[PDB]
Amino acid sequence: MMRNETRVSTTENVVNLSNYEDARAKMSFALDQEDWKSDPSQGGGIKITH
Amino acid sequence: EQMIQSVDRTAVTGASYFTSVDQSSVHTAEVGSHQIEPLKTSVDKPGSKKTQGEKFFLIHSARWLTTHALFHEVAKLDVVKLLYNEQFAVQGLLRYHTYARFGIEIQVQINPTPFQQGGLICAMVPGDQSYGSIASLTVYPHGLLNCNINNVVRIKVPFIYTRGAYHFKDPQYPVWELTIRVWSELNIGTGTSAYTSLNVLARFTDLELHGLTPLS
Amino acid sequence: EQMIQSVDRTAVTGASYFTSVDQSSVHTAEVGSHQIEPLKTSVDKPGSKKTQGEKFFLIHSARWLTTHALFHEVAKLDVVKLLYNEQFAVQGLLRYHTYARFGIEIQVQINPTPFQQGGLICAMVPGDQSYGSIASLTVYPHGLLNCNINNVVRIKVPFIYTRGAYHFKDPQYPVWELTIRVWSELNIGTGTSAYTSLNVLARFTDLELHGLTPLS
Amino acid sequence: VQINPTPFQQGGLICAMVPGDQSYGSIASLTVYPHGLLNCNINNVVRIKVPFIYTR
Amino acid sequence: FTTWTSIPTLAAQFPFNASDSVGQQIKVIPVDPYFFQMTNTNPDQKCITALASICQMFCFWRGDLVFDFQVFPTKYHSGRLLFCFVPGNELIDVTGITLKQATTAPCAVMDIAGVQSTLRFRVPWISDTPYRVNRYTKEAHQKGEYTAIGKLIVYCYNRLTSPSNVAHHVRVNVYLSAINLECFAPLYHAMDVTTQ
Amino acid sequence: DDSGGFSTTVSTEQNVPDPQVGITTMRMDVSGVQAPVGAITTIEDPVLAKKVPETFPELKPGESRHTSDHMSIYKFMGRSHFLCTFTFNSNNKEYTFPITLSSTSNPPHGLPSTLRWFFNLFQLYRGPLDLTIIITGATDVDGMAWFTPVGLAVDTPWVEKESALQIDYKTALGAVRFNTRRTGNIQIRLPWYSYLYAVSGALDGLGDKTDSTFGLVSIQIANYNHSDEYLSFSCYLSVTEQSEFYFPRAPLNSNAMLST
Amino acid sequence: FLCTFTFNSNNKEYTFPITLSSTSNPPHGLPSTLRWFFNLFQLYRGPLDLTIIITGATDVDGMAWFTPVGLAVDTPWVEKESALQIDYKTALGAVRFNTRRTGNIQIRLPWYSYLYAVSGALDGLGDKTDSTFGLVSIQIANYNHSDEYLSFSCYLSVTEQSEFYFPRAPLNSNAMLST
Repeated sequence: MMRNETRVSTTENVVNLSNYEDARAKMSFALDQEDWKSDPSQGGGIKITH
Repeated sequence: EQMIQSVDRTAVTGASYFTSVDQSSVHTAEVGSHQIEPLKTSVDKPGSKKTQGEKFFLIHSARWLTTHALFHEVAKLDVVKLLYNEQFAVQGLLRYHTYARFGIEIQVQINPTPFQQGGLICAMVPGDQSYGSIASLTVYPHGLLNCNINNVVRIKVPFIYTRGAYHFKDPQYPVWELTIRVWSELNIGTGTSAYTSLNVLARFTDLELHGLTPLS
Repeated sequence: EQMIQSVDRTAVTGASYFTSVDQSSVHTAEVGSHQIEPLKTSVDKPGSKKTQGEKFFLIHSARWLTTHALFHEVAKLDVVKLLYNEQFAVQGLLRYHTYARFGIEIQVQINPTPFQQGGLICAMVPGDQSYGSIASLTVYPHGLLNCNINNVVRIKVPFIYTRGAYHFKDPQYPVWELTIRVWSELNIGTGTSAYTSLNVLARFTDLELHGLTPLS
Repeated sequence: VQINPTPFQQGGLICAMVPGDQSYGSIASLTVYPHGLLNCNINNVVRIKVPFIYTR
Repeated sequence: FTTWTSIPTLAAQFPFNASDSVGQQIKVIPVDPYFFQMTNTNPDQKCITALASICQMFCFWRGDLVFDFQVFPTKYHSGRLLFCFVPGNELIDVTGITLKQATTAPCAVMDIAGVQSTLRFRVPWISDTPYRVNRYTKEAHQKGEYTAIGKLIVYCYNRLTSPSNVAHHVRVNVYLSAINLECFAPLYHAMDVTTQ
Repeated sequence: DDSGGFSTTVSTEQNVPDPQVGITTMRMDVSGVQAPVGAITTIEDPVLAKKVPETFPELKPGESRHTSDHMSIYKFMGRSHFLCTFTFNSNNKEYTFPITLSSTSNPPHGLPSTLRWFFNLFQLYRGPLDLTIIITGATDVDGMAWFTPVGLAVDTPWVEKESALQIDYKTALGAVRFNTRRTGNIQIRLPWYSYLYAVSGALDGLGDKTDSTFGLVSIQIANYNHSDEYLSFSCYLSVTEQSEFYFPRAPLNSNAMLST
Repeated sequence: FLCTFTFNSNNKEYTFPITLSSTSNPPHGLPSTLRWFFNLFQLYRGPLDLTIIITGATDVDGMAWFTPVGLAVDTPWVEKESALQIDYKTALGAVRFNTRRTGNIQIRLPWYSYLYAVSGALDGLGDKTDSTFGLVSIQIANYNHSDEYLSFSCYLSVTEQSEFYFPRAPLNSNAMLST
């Protein structure tokens, strides 16, 4: 006898775009959910983050 | 060089509920002291709230006949309202105060000759004689009279009410409501007297008063 | 073999001054208990004899003029008799009791403008305003008023009487007799108001009651 | 604030420091502000010290 | 919110004339935090106390109120007043109470002259219900629900004796504040001037 | 003694609250060899009234099979019951129903079948409740509901009419918002906001119109209508563990138990 | 409660500011409860908490965004056409919703202002500058088919990040207006 109930709150199926935590994806086109490593081989080590 | 002591002017002096704030006062000048009496002129304990407030009072009586049918109501009285009257000694405290919180003691007395038969019921009911069944009055704090066994019952009850205290000069609704029903009919033969008297006694328990008012 | 416990019949049960000697009684059957209130509905201390009996009462006033001559008597009042009245809160205890033993507190209040001049005297006299000299009233417990110094005096006195206790519903003779004489005449100029009011306050101290009576 | 009454008179005043505006606030409740009460019976000098309250 | 309620603001205003007899009733006050009567003409506005603009947003209230009477005399007047508190509700017949009959109720006297000029008067909580309801939203009356714990009376205990070159009346301001206050059950309601 | 009196005859404690666990369980003959002293007694003595009777040789019954017990109030009245139902007819029509514990107000205006029987078994009720409503009928209807304590200004009870209060007075008391297409159910608590101590069931006079009602629920609808479909509501109550009960009372007779 | 408004035709953009002024009488400004509350003190600082409720027709696509003060945006309190491109709208961050699916948005509002803190009661040019701190606008699409009214409502709150400063004399009876 399973017992799991959840009340559906307000603002259902609303897309937020302002921050990153609600803009990120839920599923991927990529196979096997793979990830990419770093490769600073042709940039000469110059990487910009600010 | 001397130091001259003077009169005291500004202090909190007087009784408890009459605060005499004065900018000019004087030291109390009164002679003698409180002497005791070695030859006493009254051998009873002096009066107070304990000997005046809590004392059995005769508030109402009725009379039980042979002609009353089954489940007839002999006496229907308000316990709290009949105590509030000038002819009793408890009027002298309740007239000048406003709110009270209290408990009720009840005593019922009858006197049957042993030629008769029957019984009664005396139940203290709070608030209302509402749609509750007459056949189930024994759930309430009651006492059963019987012409074979006993002639005196007594009931003690705590305070049951929906507010903080009772208001004498403007009651909301009566707190307690005593009731006496004919539990079984009275049967006599020839020449036996066809009646017996009834009496109701009452008093307070744990009387607490608040907020004395000047209005009569 | 068993032992059957039974009902209790003959004992001294009831209130203190109402002794219910019964040949048939029952055990008290009452439910619940006395609960306290964590959210109180009245923040004052409850009523008792201490907060109702001993409290300053306004019993009589007079008014002091410019036209009263020397040694004229402004107010002549009985202290004990004026306290015994329905309009005060002390009636609720003294009406149902018979004998009492007590002490008297007195407070006198006047209000002069500083353009005037004069004085008074307020002496508590026991029993009688007899042939004693008016010029020697300062032997009695008194207090001197003056339009330069002070406007409130107070007097505390013990119990002085020739019997055991006072009898309210049939007094023998008045115990205390307050008196107020013009100690010096009141003088004004032009346009200054020619009068000032007076007030007398009173209360009991150490009230002791004996022997409650049923008669009104 | 300094005033000088003769002792034949009677009355009083109020001196409240108000920031920004004499806006729709009630006149009867000016005692919430840092104020001082003058009176022809008691005193004739009051003083008020206040910090800096501004939006820039 | 107690930053607003624990600060006294002006509520009422009444004079004390020199032509009153001893025992004349000057001013009656129903005891509630909803009471205010001052107003102004320029601009057109009905003034409010700080205590009334907190308790006008709640269904229930409870606690002791603190009346502060401030006199403005000269140094040369004299007289005594008698403040009296009658327990009850906002509607009883209160002007039949004589001056001697007022001493049964809890009372206090005040001397006009001196170096003090303020009487702080703390009213106890005397009621039969734990909370006292707000009714001014409704329109009809009903026995049992009320807005007050009783009323207050201001008597004349001694007359005003004065010289000629001073005035003939002393005005008294009436403040209003609370202590140990509690409210709950919010709503919205705008009050109106109680015209006594 | 507190009163300084005297008593040898005793009227003992009567109607002991919650005397026995109502499941048939154990804590060998129960009755047997010893002669029954409980077979004969006197009922007018409150001392001797609480003695356990026996007359025949018996023994222990055993244990029940179902786990939980069905004789406790918090598990009996945890099941919801019926309160009222009503319909709408036009646009913006506000409706208001009070929760009234009176024994005088006959249904449909008052407590129906089960709740009328339950709330008259005792004297005093205190504590919150638990309200569930069910929307049945048309779709695409916007609604709003709010709660008002007693002794405050609100519309007339049991009368479907226009709204007489502004939007500022409604939303200050706290409200909800729902659409009939999305949810179709609201499961809401009800607070205990009252100045008096506790409401009571059975009273007379002016005490019935004052000390019975403690809550008041009203529902306003919008965007109604398009082509006429009935919009029927229902309202179901319950009880919560915060609530309390006081002073047991004689039950109602057969004629008081009415139904819808 | 804060405000409410309706739509009438296609692509009509609407804009309402959050204004703490005591001068702007309702419906344009603070209604009953919030007008009373934000004039009990001098300075307000911190974020808010905004909830809106869609009532009425279905199958309507909407989009809402936030603009700080002192930047270019459409006229307040006027329902009209859109005058800004799609690049300027989405750069500030926006949402997306359909009236058939959700019917509610519970959104935060940031505190983006160059000045220290806004104030309630001012006069002169200080009222039009130092009162408003936020500005919310809503654009709808796919409206309409056969005419059904699309009514919005807007409800405010307060958050624990926000602050309050300098207690103030309360408003009189005549300032407390209602809708």
